[PDB]
Amino acid sequence: EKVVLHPNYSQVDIGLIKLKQKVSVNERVMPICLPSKDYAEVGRVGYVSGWGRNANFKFTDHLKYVMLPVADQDQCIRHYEGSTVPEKKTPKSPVGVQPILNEHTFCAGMSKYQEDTCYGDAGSAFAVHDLEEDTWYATGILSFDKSCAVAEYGVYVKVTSIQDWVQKTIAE
Amino acid sequence: VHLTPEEKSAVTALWGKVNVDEVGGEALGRLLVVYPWTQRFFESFGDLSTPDAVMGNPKVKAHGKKVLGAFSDGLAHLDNLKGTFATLSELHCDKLHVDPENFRLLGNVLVCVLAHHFGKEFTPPVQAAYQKVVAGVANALAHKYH
Amino acid sequence: VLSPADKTNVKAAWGKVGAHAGEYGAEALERMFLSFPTTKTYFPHFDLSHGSAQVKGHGKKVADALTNAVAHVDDMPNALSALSDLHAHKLRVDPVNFKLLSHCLLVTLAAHLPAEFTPAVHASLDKFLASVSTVLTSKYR
Amino acid sequence: GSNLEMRLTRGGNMCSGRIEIKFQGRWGTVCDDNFNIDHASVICRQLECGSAVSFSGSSNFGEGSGPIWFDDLICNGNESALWNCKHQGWGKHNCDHAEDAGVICSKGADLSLRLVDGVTECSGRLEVRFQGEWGTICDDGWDSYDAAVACKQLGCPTAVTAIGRVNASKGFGHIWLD
Ligand code: HEM
Ligand code: HEM
Ligand SMILES: *[C@@H]1O[C@H](CO)[C@@H](O)[C@H](O)[C@H]1NC(C)=O
Ligand SMILES: [Ca+2]
Ligand SMILES: [Ca+2]
Ligand SMILES: [Ca+2]
Repeated sequence: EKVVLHPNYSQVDIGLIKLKQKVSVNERVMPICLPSKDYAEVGRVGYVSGWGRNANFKFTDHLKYVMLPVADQDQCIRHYEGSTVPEKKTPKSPVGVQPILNEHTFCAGMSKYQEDTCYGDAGSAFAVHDLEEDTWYATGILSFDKSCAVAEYGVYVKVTSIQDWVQKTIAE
Repeated sequence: VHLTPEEKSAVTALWGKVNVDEVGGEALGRLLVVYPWTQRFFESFGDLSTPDAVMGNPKVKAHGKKVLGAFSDGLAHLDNLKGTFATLSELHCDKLHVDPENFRLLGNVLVCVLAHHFGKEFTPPVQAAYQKVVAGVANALAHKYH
Repeated sequence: VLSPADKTNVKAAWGKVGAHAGEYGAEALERMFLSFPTTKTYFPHFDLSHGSAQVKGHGKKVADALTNAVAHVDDMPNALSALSDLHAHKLRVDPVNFKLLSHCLLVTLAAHLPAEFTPAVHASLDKFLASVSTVLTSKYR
Repeated sequence: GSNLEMRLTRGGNMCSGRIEIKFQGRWGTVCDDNFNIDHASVICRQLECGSAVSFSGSSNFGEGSGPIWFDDLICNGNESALWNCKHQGWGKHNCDHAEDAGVICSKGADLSLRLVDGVTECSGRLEVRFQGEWGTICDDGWDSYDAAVACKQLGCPTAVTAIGRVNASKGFGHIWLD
């Protein structure tokens, strides 16, 4: 019924979609709500589910997932924007497209077996398992999925930074 | 049905020259080093960290014989491929959970391995028939999935 | 994710290809056309007959671009900047076709040059071709 | 300031590596901006190692850690120590840790040249003894002008200088120059 974009779509690639009516919560349909704290600490291994291209670049007909660990957000920027100093920043993304990097992003590298996310996986959730509470929380939303196996870091939009804005839109 | 009689003759002809003992180990060893996410399924085969260990591991070579023979068994009759691989497809879907893409990747590597072992005899029309054979096998082993 | 040891194999393997690169690119183009008939839809006016001059001409320019990329392995997106825009913004070539060409090119190299294709080189040359395809298709929409 | 101390790290030898200067009990590095041979000569003199063969920037020796002390400094080459010659600011930097600088002195390298496995004494594969190990030189960029310089350096006449090794086999070990 409605497709709401972010007020700053050039800084946070996030958009909310409203359905006409509520969807029944079956065993194959279940919402995942927002965390109260930040799980984007280096070493937090999270699961990413994807509907995008596979190693043959054809869209997958089955849902797949892979564990990706969060990475230090200095070597991610230096790998993409050349340096952490704004004056010396130059576009050197090994895929030819510059990711949108700022304080509302965190980068997750490849898995142990050299797995990553190619095109068509944007909008997916970087879900982490809170073993103490046994609940799945969304810590990031995939934004720059064009890295595939060439680059070494995928850019995810932090959920906590947009938690305040998401609640306001839902209320209306 | 699927293939013309001239296409079928060449495919059956080349399959005679193959060395089943070494070709199976070659293709499996290449897939485990080119796409290194299949090492997870073959943890029962010991060390697989380095390419020489992957090639020199006896278990993958023996598993290559099983893979190659099943490919030859599939070539027996094309319309039976649904029933030929139904027993094996269940194993790869309910117990190991092998994604259908890995079937397409292993078949593609098999074409490269056969081209490497043969050479100029891998005529482009010959490989076209082989790819059609590989595409059916990858689909047949995946048609169990639902 | 080409490691420094991976790029050394790529430069050495491509060097052993030598002047036959243009013919190898042409053979791969023809090999993919008949093996994957849906690919011909992207070439509207080109003559698809076997041994065509345009196919031979196209293979030479494709191999020329790849040989340029090897010399600029550290900086690929700039060396392939013009081709990335043409292949994605003008012709809107689907990314699925690139993995078909890369596989056919590897088969051509493996069949014609079997001695040098050790498994170590095969992985290194595969990762190089995967890097090229991602760069060209990174702006598809 | 006699309290401060200079050291080189990750160079493989005492006289080579990335500059490391200690102040207030903390080890730091010098940014690559405005680094010349004059800077390298001053550092090598402070270590008393010898002359400065070359200087390396962009943290080729390794991505350093700790703060950055000196940035945009200018050293005329006469000053005994780096910390004495003029710098724009103290503890001020516009750089990151991918711009750490490092120098390579001459005491440990010994920088010799030789020929191996040729037809005669001065015609064959060229080898370089750097840091006590004998390596080779890559063929890329090897012109007839480079041959003339090497021929004069070794001693044989420069009447005819040609590139490429003769009758020699594939080399062994490191490839130092390129
Ligand atoms: C594409 C055609 C394939 C064929 C025809 C084939 C054939 C076979 C056969 C006949 C077996 C039985 C071996 C036994 O029972 O001892 C087997 C086992 C196995 N296959 Fe496949 N295979 C194929 C693809 C793959 C791929 C790509 C993988 C990737 C990992 C794979 C993973 C396995 C594993 C893990 C086993 C061991 C089963 C066990 O230990 O119980 N298969 N394969
Ligand atoms: C590594 C992969 C590839 C490389 C290096 C490459 C390179 C090139 C080059 C050098 C040209 C010539 C452009 C010119 O002369 O102005 C070209 C044109 C073209 N490319 Fe590719 N290409 C690749 C993959 C593909 C694929 C897989 C397709 C289609 C399935 C494709 C579609 C085309 C077409 C249709 C043209 C003709 C443009 C024209 O005639 O003006 N490219 N490409
Ligand atoms: C080069 O020639 C010399 C004789 O001039 C010979 O002893 C030597 O073996 C040759 N080098 C090689 C690597 O064969
Ligand atoms: Ca600088
Ligand atoms: Ca500066
Ligand atoms: Ca050269």
